This record gives sequence, structure tokens and C-alpha cells, in this order.
Amino acid sequence: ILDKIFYGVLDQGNGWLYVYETPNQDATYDSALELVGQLNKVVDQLFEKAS
Amino acid sequence: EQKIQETELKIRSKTENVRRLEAQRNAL
Amino acid sequence: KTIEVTAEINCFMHLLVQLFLWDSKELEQLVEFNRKVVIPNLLCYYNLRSLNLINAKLWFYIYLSHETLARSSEEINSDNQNIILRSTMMKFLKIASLKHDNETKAMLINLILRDFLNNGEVDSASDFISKLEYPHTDVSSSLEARYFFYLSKINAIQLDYSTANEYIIAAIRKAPHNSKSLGFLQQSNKLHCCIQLLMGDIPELSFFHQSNMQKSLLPYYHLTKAVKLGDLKKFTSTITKYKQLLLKDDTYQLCVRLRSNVIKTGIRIISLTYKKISLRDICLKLNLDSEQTVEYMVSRAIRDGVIEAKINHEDGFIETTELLNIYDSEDPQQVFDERIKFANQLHDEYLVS
Amino acid sequence: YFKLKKLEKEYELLTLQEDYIKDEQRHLKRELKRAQEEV
Amino acid sequence: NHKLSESDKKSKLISLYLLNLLSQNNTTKFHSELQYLDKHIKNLEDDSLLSYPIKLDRWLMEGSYQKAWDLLQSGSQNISEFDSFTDILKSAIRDEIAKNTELSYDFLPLSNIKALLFFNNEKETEKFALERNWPIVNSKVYFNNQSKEKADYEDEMMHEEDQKTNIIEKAMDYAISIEN
Amino acid sequence: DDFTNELKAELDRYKRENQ
Amino acid sequence: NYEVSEKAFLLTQSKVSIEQRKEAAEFVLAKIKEEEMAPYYKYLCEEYLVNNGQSDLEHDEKSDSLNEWIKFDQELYNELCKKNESKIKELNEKIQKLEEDDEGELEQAQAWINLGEYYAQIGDKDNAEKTLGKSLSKAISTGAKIDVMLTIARLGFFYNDQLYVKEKLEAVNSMIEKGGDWERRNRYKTYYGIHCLAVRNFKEAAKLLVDSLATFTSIELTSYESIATYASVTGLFTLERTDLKSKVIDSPELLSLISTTAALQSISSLTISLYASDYASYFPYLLETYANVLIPCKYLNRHADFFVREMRRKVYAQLLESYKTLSLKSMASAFGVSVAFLDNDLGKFIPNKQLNCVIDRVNGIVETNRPDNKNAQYHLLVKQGDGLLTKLQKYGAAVR
Repeated sequence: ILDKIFYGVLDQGNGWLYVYETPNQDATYDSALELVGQLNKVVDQLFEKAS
Repeated sequence: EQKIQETELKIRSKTENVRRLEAQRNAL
Repeated sequence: KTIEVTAEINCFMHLLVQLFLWDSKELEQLVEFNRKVVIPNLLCYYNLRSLNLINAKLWFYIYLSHETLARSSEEINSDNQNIILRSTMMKFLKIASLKHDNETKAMLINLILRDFLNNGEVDSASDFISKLEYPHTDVSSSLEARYFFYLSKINAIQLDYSTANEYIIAAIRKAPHNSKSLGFLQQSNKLHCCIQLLMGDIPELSFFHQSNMQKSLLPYYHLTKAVKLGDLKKFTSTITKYKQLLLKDDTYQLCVRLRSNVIKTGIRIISLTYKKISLRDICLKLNLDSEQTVEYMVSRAIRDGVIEAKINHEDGFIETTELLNIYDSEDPQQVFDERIKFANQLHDEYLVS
Repeated sequence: YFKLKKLEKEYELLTLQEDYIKDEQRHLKRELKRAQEEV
Repeated sequence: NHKLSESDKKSKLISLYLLNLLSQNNTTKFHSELQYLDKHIKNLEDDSLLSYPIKLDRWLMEGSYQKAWDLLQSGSQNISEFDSFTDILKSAIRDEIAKNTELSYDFLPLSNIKALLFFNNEKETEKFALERNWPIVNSKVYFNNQSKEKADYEDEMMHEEDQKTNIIEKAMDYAISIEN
Repeated sequence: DDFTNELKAELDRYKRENQ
Repeated sequence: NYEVSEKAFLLTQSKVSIEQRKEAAEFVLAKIKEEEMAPYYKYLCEEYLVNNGQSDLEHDEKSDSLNEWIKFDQELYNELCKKNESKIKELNEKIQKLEEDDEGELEQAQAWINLGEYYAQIGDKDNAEKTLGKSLSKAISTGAKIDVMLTIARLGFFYNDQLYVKEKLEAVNSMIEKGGDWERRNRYKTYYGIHCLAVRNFKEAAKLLVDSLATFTSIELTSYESIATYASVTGLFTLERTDLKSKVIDSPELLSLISTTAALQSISSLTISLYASDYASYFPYLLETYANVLIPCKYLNRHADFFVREMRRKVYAQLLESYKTLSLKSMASAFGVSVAFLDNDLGKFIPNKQLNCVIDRVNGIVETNRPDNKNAQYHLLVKQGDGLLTKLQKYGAAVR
């Protein structure tokens, strides 16, 4: 379970094995993270020229 | 009289913003 | 004769520039003549007009030193002199009517808020501030910044932190002058650290570290640490040591506002994460602060909205939330909405520009 | 004052014309899409 | 700098005036009043009459009501002419306490709420609880309403279903118009 | 801080050993 | 230089035991009487002054000292002086005689590398710099970059100088750039790893240091023990666990290293404990490694309580993810610790916020927060984009 072969968790307190759900994010973190990088280069550059 | 001068003044202010739009209209 | 009118005017400006301690010998003795100079054939002409040939700033520089009350010497029931200034500035204020007046008009309001900040009452501020809006496109980058600084100070007594944070952060991003990097810069930093304390979100003074004296910094760190670690004991002894400092700057108001904040900050670090948090822990922390008002303060604490909890004392547990949001409806959409508005205003400027 | 009337007139002609710029600009937007589509 | 005609009854009047703002729960005005005060720290802190509303303002602010209450009873000035203002003050705190209890507790006993508000008779507390619009059982007070959501006009706003969409579109629509 | 942990550590072990 | 500095570090970072200082001072005694090194002896004494190594015979006389091999003698000033007189005399005659012949354009440079050796062995700061720039000025081959790079690195490791070794490495590398020899590439990276842990950035150091060979040696410019222990620890420390089971579970050099000496305890024992998940075994073992290996090293006392706190946090953090419902009472009781330790340092970890640990301390239950309809991303993006928005407002502050 810790290696995340299988998408379960243990409820130790209970002494039972309980369900987990495999997909916990969509492709919007990746997508935005790439955009932030581009934008930040372009801006940083532009400010310098303006002066 | 003073009020008549003010009315004219506000028109002068609006125009400059139009001038920068006269330039933008030509690019289109 | 054309030349005569012009020649008087250039001379009046020139006398105003010189008198910042060159060929001079008492700013106060000379004030009478400066008032004299100002009003005929200058202040008089301009009736529907504003310029940067007329400048309150020159007169501000002059007037400011007299308001250390060392020429008055507190022998008197009220200053005459400030009343005279105020009378005359308010006289301009009439003439302005928000048709072309935003320029010099804005300086007069900075001056008016300053006198309230020295020792007046800051409830009169509200109208001036509102009157004083009208599209601003003729005020200088340093002027914008000083006005914001004064405005922020107003907001803080009125218990409006967020509004003050936005203004002070907007101020320091104006002014490429190397003359407002000097002591004025220090004053500005002081106020941004104070606002950070009040919200109680307070980050470390890292940024401030290469832009202030190491002498300023250490006491400044001392205050922040007092809040952050969340001790009343630590906080009181820091107030006791750096008494002269808090007095001197005149940000003695902190001592009232912050005490209630400090005690709350101190509960907050102690976790509220799970569905019940045992009553004994939270009681323990509070017991140090005051053990006669443990229910009253926790209830008050909840009421404020800083943190939020549920109590049963017929179970003797305090029940809590995670303090972590959801994304499933309008409230993140409201952040989306603010951002697009900000972009559009900015867009309008780039096109105009 | 005979002067003030005159000056107000000159400005007024100018005003009608500032709105007029806008109205040709709107029109051009429509024609730009249709042309680009055509190509 | 008006310092040329001072009396000591002056001091008594200002403490009464500070208490007058305080009892109405004008927090901001109390802050402005210190600002008008010429020496803030020396005048206020030395002077014992003046010290009672200041200590009080701190303890009320924190939500240490019980300590404020004890300090008001034991004063010198309570004997004198703070008696007038006490009646107003007492209602002000009991209302803030009533309001604190409505938010935090899901349930609490009647006897407990009676002690927290400063009554030593149950019936005066059931009458106030009932005015406040709390439901009560025999031996328990209930706070199923911990708030009172709604309150007349102010809608098409917040937690609806399709007026939000209209608003979303509309923000866009303005944004288009400006760009273009 | 090292000193604190070591003191606690030595304690835990001793305690565990005496159960 | 390395062996001087390391045992010098060992004296000054002494608080654990009597023998920790004692063994340090003796090796330093051996070394300072081996060759002339007076002004770096002086520094050592000055640096551990008002401590417990304050015994001297030239600038402070105290017998409260637990060392007595950090003492001067004036017998030092008969050895130092005859050696320095011979060396300065011999080398002035060399530079003089060479220049007189009008021999070489690198033999002038060889004569000044010799003076640079001479000066870095005495421990001089300015004398060594100012001689060495001469060799780099009389460059005509890529030979000049190699010599420059060795001498700046020697001074660095002896003193604990950072800054002109860093500028001079960077300055010389662009002087002519083809990456030089292989050997020079390892040195260049490793020194960089020092620099980024020294400014304190953590991860940046690992990028250069771990990719530096873990068997690189040149005696006094770094030993085998030093580079490998430093790589392995920063390795563990700032890296995720995918990296750890890849690379910091074994390099085959480390296997051979730990065979001869027991001064690692971080490629084998702590890695295996962490992978099995422990607190019974893992935190004890951390403490033992910490005293014995970490405080002795010059660059593992430079991440101190962060090493200790992030690594107890990391084993907890991975156990959290496997157990949705975790009994803080069972763990804190019986998992080789006591209730109060586990609860109060767990509670310390939580608002640093490197955890999704939904805690009650006294009930003794912890549960576990999914990101789900908060994302990490939706909220994190939600305020990262306001980084972008401020800088354009900033641009529109100033305008034309």
C-alpha cells in the first residue's frame, strides 16, 4: 500500500483494510506550472528594456 | 461665465483620449 | 508690464526655493513674508486653475518644523499659526471643485490628515478622502505614495487592516527618487511591519533585513517573534524593554490591539485539525493566560471568526474543523472574478498608453 | 461672450465626431472577421 | 498644548467620558480619544480613575468579561458616579456573552448560561433567553439556531443556482467589450 | 535541539526496558 | 589542509566528550610542529577563546583549559623562522635567476606556484592570492587554469574561506572553457556543493554534490571518506525516496568504503530502517549517527537540527500515507518511544505544514487529509497567479 501499487489504505484503529480512490488531481497543475515559467521570463525581461 | 468655461474644458480633456483612439482605428 | 507680471512670479518661486536654509536665518520669522508673497499676484490669479508652478510642498517643508512646538513652547492655549494655515488651506479647498483640481488639492488633504495624525481626531478624514476622488492623472509618483502612507494610518485606528496593507504595498512601488529612500523609507517599512503584526499572519522580516539599520531590525524582530511564538509573557517584557521605541515612533496603539491578537495566535498554533480536540489541552494552554475566563475567552475566540469551533461542556470536548476550504462553488469563482477585473483595468491602460 | 458661443460650437462639432470614430470602429470589426473567413 | 488651566475634576470627567464611549461599545472612538489626549501614556496610565476604563477595554477586547466585571465592582469611582454608567455597561456585556454562547455551543445546560451572564436567578435568564429567540427544554438550553441566516433584501447573491451563471457571463461580456 | 532529544531518548528506552 | 582543518573543526566543535578534544589537539600538535603553520594556529586559538581550549603562551594565559596542546611555545619561532627564511631566500633567488636568464613564460609561473605552496602551508591569506594571480597573468596554455584551480581550493579547505575561492573558480573557468580534465570537473562540482549548502538552499547542493564522484580523493583537497559521507547524507536529506532507493541505497564504491571503516552509517543501516519504516529503531539510530558522524564533520554540522527534524518528519510522513487511521496512542506508547515525546514533537511538525496529519493529541488519534476537492493545485495556483498579477500592476505604476 505504501508503494502505491494498489490504491487502498489501512484503517489501523479499526483493524480493517479500507478503500481509496486512485485519481486525485487533473492536468491543471502541470499546465499552469509551465505557463507561469514562460510568463515570468517574458515579464522580467520586458521591465529591464522599458528602463 | 465661469461655468461656460468649465463645460468647454471637459470637452478638451475627452478629446486627447479620442486622439489615441484615432490612431487605434487606423491600425484596424 | 507682461514682463513685470511674469518677473514677480519667477521671483516668488525663487524666494520659496532658496529659503530651505540658504541665505536664511529663521524659518518662522520669515513665514509672515512667505504668506505675503504667496497670496497677491499668484494665488489670486489661479481661480479655476492648478499647476506645478503652485506647490504646497515648498510651504509644507516650511511649516512642518514649526509643529514640533518648540517655537510655540506650550505657553499657549492653542497654536494660532496652525489655525491660520488650516484656514488658508481650507480656503483653497473651496476653490477646488473637482473639475481640474486633483493636483495641488491632494497635497492639501495630505497636510490635513497629518495634523489629525499628530494630535487631532481622525473621524473627520472620511469626507476629505471621498471628496478628494476624481480621476487622478496629474499627481506625482512620490505624492501618490505619501498620500497612501497617511491614508493607511487613518485606516488602522478605524480597524481596517486589509485596506491599509494594499495601500502601503502600492506606495513602495512609486518613487525612483533617492531622496525618499532615506529616513522616509524607514517610516514606510515600520508601518508595513505593523500592519503584518495586526493581521497576525506575520512573516519573518527577511526582506527588511538589507534595507534598514541592524539597530532598527533587532527590536523590530523582537516584536514579531513575541506574536509568532504566542506568548503574553514574552510580549509584555518586549513592550517593557522597547518602550522608548514604541513611544517614539508613536505606534503605541499596538499595545491595545495586539494583546487580544497575541493570545489568540497562541491558541491557533495548538492544533484544531480533528473532529474533537480534547478539552484538557486547550484549557491548559489558556490557563497560563488566565484561568478565571477560560470558557469566556474560548467562546469570544469563536465569535470573532479568526478561528471557529463548537463546544459542549456537557461532554467536555471542543469540536473543530480542519480550517481548510473547498472549491466546489462560487467562492473560488469570486477570486477568478476579481482577477479578470484587475486585468481589464490594466488592459485599458496599455491600449491608452 | 460672442466668442464663448462660438468656441462652444466648435467644440460641439468635435464631440459628434468623437462618437463618430467609435461607430466606424465597431463596423470594421464585423467586416474583418468576414474577410479573414473568406480567405 | 492647552496646559494653562488644569484641575483634577477634569480627570474625573474624562474617566466618565471614556466610560460613556466604552459602555455604548464605541471601540474606534476610544482609540480616537487617546489620540486627542496630549500625553497618551503619562496622563492615562498614572491616573487611577482613567486606568479603570483602560484596564477594562483590554479585558473586554480579549473576552475576559469576568475579570472586567470584578474590576468594575471593586472601584473607587463605582461609589461615586460610575454608578450611572454601570447599568448601561452591564447590558452591553450580557448581550456580548449571549451572542458568544449562541455561536459556540450546540447545547449547554440552563444553569451554566445563568452563571456565565451574571444572574443568580434562573427565571431572569429564561426571560432573556426567550427574548433572544433560543429554544429551551426542561434542564437544558438548546442552540439549534447558532445563527439566523437570511434577513430581508440582499438576494440574487450568494448560494443560489443560476443567477451566478448570469453574473459569470456578464463579467466576461464587459471584459470582451474593453479588450475589443 | 540535540540535547533535549537525547535526554528524552535515554528516558524512553529506560522506561520501555522497565515494562 | 583537509586533515588539518577537519581535526581543527573537531577541537572547536567539542562538547560531547573529553577525548573528542583531546585527540583533536594532539593531531593538531603533530601537524603544527611537522611544518610551519603559526598564523592558522593563532586563528584556532582565537576562535576557541573563552571556551575550554584557551591555553596559550603568546596572547592569553589560562589554565582553565582542558587542552594544553593548543599552547604556543617560542620554540615554534626557531623552527618556523628557519624554514621560512630558507624558503623565501631560495625562491627569491629562483624568480630572480629565471628572470635574469629570461627563461620561461611558465617557469616564472612555476616559481610563483612554488611560492603559493609555501604560503598556503604557512597559512597566509593575501600573500598566496597575490603571488598566484601572477601565474594566471602569464597564461599561454590551459596548464594555468589547472594550477590556479588546485591552489584556490587548497587555501579554501584550510581556512574555511568561501568567497574568493568561489569567485576565483568561476572567474578561471570562463578564462578558458572546455571543461578541462575529468578530475577538474569533479572538484568544480564538489566545491559548488559546499557553496549552495553554505548560502543554504539544500536541494541545489545535492544537484552538484551527489553527481560528484563518491570515491574522489586528492588527499588534502578532499579525501575519500569526506566526499562520500557528505554526498550520502545530503543525499538522504534533501531528496525524495524514489532517488533514495535508486542511488542512496547503494553506490558500489560505498559498499567497499563501509567494509574498512564504520564512519558512514547512512548508506546501509539508516536507509534500510527508513525503507522498513521505524521509529523504534530509526530515531535511536539517528541519534547515534548524529553524535558520532555528524557533529565531527565540517559540513554535517551545517544543517544541524534541520537534518534531525526533517528526517523524523519524513518517516512519520510516509507512515501517514499508508495508514489513514493512525493510533497515536498505540505508536507513542509502544513503538520504542513514550507518549509525550511523540505527541509534542508531532504537534511541532504540524503547522510547519510539511504534513496532512489530522491530529488529536490527548485522544490519541490521527487521521489523514486527502487533497480531493481542494486539490493541492487549485488553491496553490489560485495564489501563484497573483505573483504574476502584482508585477504588471507594478509596471503600470511607473508607466511612460
